[PDB]
Amino acid sequence: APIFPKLEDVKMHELIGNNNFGKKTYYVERSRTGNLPVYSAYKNGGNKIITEIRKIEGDVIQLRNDLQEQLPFIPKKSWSVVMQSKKIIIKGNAVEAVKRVLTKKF
Amino acid sequence: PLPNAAIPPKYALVTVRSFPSLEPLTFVPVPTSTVAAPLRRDILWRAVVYENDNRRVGASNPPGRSENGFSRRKLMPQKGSGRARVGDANSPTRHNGGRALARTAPNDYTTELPSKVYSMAFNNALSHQYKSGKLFVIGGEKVDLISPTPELDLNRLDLIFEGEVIFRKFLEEFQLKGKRLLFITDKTREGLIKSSDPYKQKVDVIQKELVEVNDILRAQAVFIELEALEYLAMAHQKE
Amino acid sequence: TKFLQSKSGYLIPDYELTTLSTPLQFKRYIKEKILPSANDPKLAYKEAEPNAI
Amino acid sequence: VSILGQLKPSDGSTKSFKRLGRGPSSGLGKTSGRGQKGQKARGKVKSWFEGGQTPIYKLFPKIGFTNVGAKPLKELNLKRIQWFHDKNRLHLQPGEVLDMNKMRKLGLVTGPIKYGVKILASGKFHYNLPIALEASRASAKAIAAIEKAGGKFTARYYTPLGLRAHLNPQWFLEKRGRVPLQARPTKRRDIDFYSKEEKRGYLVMEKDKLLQDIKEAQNK
Amino acid sequence: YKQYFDSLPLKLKSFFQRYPPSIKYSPVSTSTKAINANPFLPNKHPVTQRFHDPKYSLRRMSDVYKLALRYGVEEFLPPIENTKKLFFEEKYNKKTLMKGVLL
Amino acid sequence: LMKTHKGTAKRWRRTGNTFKRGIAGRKHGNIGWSHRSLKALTGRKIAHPAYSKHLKRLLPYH
RNA sequence: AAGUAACUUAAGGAUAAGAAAUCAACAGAGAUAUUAUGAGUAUUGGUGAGAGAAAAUAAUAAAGGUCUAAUAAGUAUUAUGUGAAAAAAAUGUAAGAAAAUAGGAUAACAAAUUCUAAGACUAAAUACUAUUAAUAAGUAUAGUAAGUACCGUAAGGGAA
RNA sequence: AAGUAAUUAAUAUUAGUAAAACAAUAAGUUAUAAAUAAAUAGAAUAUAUAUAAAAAAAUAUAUUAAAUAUUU
RNA sequence: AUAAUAAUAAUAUGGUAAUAGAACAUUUAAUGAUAAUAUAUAUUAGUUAUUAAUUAAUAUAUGUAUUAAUUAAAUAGAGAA
Ligand SMILES: [Mg+2]
Ligand SMILES: [Mg+2]
Ligand SMILES: [Mg+2]
Ligand SMILES: [Mg+2]
Ligand SMILES: [Mg+2]
Ligand SMILES: [Mg+2]
Ligand SMILES: [Mg+2]
Ligand SMILES: [Mg+2]
Ligand SMILES: [Mg+2]
Ligand SMILES: [Mg+2]
Ligand SMILES: [Mg+2]
Ligand SMILES: [Mg+2]
Ligand SMILES: [Mg+2]
Ligand SMILES: [Mg+2]
Repeated sequence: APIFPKLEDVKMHELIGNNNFGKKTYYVERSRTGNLPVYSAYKNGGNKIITEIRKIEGDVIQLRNDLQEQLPFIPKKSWSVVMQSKKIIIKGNAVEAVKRVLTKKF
Repeated sequence: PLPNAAIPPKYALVTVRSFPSLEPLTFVPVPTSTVAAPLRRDILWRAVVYENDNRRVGASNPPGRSENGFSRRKLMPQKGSGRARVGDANSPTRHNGGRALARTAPNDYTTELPSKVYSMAFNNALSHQYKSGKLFVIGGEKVDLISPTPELDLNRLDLIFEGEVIFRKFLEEFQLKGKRLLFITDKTREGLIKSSDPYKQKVDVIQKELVEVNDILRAQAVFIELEALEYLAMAHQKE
Repeated sequence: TKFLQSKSGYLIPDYELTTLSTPLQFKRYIKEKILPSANDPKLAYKEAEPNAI
Repeated sequence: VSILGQLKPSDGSTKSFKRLGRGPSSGLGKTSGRGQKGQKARGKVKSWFEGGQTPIYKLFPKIGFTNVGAKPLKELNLKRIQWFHDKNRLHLQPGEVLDMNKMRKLGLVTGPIKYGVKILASGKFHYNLPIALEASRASAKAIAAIEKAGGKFTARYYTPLGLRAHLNPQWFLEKRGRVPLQARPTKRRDIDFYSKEEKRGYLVMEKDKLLQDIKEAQNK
Repeated sequence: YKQYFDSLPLKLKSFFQRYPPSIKYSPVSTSTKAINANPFLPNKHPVTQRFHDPKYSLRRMSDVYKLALRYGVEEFLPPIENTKKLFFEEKYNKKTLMKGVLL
Repeated sequence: LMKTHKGTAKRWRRTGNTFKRGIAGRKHGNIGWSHRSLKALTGRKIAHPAYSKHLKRLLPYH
């Protein structure tokens, strides 16, 4: 309810630099509706079909690696991460698989 | 499973102060989204540019061959002269004439931006400022203070007139004489503005609701009320 | 932290305060950052050129 | 110093626009992409001009008409409802009937609703919610599915104004401390539809007065 | 009670000011110069038998009635019955459906 | 602002991506021709790619 | 193109419009003015070129309702000739009604709704000028001279 | 001394959000279901189903939807 | 699993109309140190694969850049009327 809680409410491990979140870890936020931010996209005039994993906090590279480990049948060279907006683009339309891989952790 | 799947830190501490000097009274935990957002400069750029566009006056009004003063008379007959063909004396081809593709009266340079994006940009700016360490929050009445607010100094962001002198002293103390600063205020602190107006060139004093991303970014050091900050956070929330 | 600031003379950025979780750490940070500029004055950080060397 | 003088847009966002008539090496030199000497090269010729051969528009016969009496309904699939339920974004113990208004409140049916909602059976095989549903109508299959689920569908009639009132009577209340009552059907077709049993209409499922009145009239 | 009255909409108040409930205005048409003459009805002038157009144009009257209904004060207005305008629930009740609907 | 070419609208109708239209050639002069042959001249037909662009420009809101 | 340019006439600080013989659809709204949406939708066109509403919801707005008619015929209406590319309201020529138990509104009729013509007043939002204040990714060939020099009989043109 | 502006439309790229998006006063726009001139019709590997012409119902033609899971 | 630079092998590098990609000059706005030993413009001679910029000398300003750089834009480049 309140935008800023009182000092007593917040614990020490909920502040910055106290989780060790920067060092090789990541987190995928769910959407407003509460769904996994994995989407299909039809680029270049509906002709190429890619998938896009969005709301990622932390090391995207690590996340990508983990995903690859989970589902190895998607070739390694078809995993294109963009660093400016931190999202990882997969060549095929493999959304469902990605979602499956995700849900079980967060 | 997915290893390395941590939970993110959701809060960040901003030390509340007292504005004539700046003596730290309390820590306040503000959410990570409004003060520790990763620096996405492209988002910022989108905002700033947009703001600039909206700020334009757009008064470029040269005369086209229609608005230019001359008559419509054909200066020379079509043939018989041995010269090049001529129409009216308003052609942009001739020195006295109108301008080709003239821009006319109020030019509209205004652009759109999704509200959410703008909010994000604002948040990002704030985060950047905080990271720099040039964000200073001032407040007292609303939160429990650890150290007690000192005497001769209040938490309102307010002050020959004496106030001006005090302001000058503060500036001297804080090594921020020449640099530009931005006071984000919950209400019209008239006294403060009066005090500052000698240093008007380098001082922005802004009401809460009218603060701009550009203004924050421009400012070398920002001073904001706690309440104002809260309001801002609420505005540019996320949901 | 407040005490440290007051004794020191130099105030610490709030981000730093948020981050560092031990006195030793704080000391280390101080050593890294504010000590060198105190000894050598022209080695200090002028904002106009942040990429200064 | 400040970040303000070192901001760039995102890679791929912006291109240089093509500058015509600005020297040969640029690529769009003198003729500036127009070629030579045509009508096109200076004057304007409508892009879709056909040369004087009868155009694609003028060749073919004009066909059909727009039914202005038509009212296109927003379609809503059982599947979507089921999904919503699964998610837990569907709160129906308070209001036992899931009406159009309720749907819109939920998100269930989004955007504006002009005429009404038709329920459709997309995920009938996986639908199982014992719920009272109300909408402007439903496909037979959908209805069947609902009945199987142990649910209860009825198809109601709403005129535009009536529909609006239904969707948010709060506004109406704010305006003139009242909600406008529901209009009866008047178009014969509409009346017929609501009478029909198989369509699951609100005239026979509620046993309305209007039908009775009509019957009486017929008798006398 | 006075306060409550004051709170009421402006138009209604205005109406009350010139046509108060102290007097009982005739249901049916009347002389135009009688003091129990209904504003809402087309009354007739004695000299020259000419029906005067209602002192309240129909729309205005309707509006007034609606306002009254909203704040319960229907009975303190003069009676509308002889104008063919009915309102809301009563109208709904008493409506004979059209020939086209019935058969 | 820009507006639909009404003639085109009257002739053509939007079906997913493309547009449909009535076959030309059936209005009159039909006798003597085999009715099995004239079956082909009835019914709708889909827009040729060649002219899709033109159609699009004609009816920007369909 | 366009009821635009132009010519002509008349008023005012503004003018026009304005409290429904209006819209709507059997549920309703409630003066005008003009901006978003509706909508380039309905409507319409040598069905070419093209033209194109209204209801409704929002803003802007002001106290916005209020009698000054003994309540209105050569008027409504009809016929005929004209008449805002889509929606009439107007109008020349002759025929020519009715009392609220009555009129108008829809190709037509039957139901039902709604309004009351032939009497009126009306701030505010708006247009244009002039001044002041502010803001200029506006102008020094859009930076004050001059409507001068000069050109033409003249209207008129017009420098540095 | 010469490719500009306004109001729109369609494509692309990138960003924001995402089964929703923009706007969030209420509306409204696009997406979420294809089809038909129009109508009270409308989705489980396809060989099942939806709409159109046809019809008792299929077939046949066109386009669509449909494959321990997490909707497009 | 990137970028920058350098290698090795290979293939490719004429071009009107035209399409695509990348830069520079000029001017304005946002941010912005600095300094008469500095700067701006000009001439001459150098330098960097060079429409540009820089170095040295020289001449004229000027108590001094809308200066470097990133954005935003353009009355943004002329032997062809
Ligand atoms: Mg070329
Ligand atoms: Mg040729
Ligand atoms: Mg040529
Ligand atoms: Mg050509
Ligand atoms: Mg007037
Ligand atoms: Mg008047
Ligand atoms: Mg016109
Ligand atoms: Mg009368
Ligand atoms: Mg009247
Ligand atoms: Mg002379
Ligand atoms: Mg080449
Ligand atoms: Mg030029
Ligand atoms: Mg030259
Ligand atoms: Mg040359």
